[PDB]
Amino acid sequence: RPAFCLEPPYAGPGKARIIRYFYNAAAGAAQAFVYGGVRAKRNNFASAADALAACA
Repeated sequence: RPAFCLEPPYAGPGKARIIRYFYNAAAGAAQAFVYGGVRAKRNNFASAADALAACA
């Protein structure tokens, strides 16, 4: 899988409260986190399905 799939989730400095998904390779699972709306990193998906498609 791509290296970015190993990133922990990055909320960023923003104050928005948007649910996004990251791939947790240790658990083999797409997991929800709260994203602040700015400065997204690569392991940041709109849905669990998208995270799994990219990283599973």
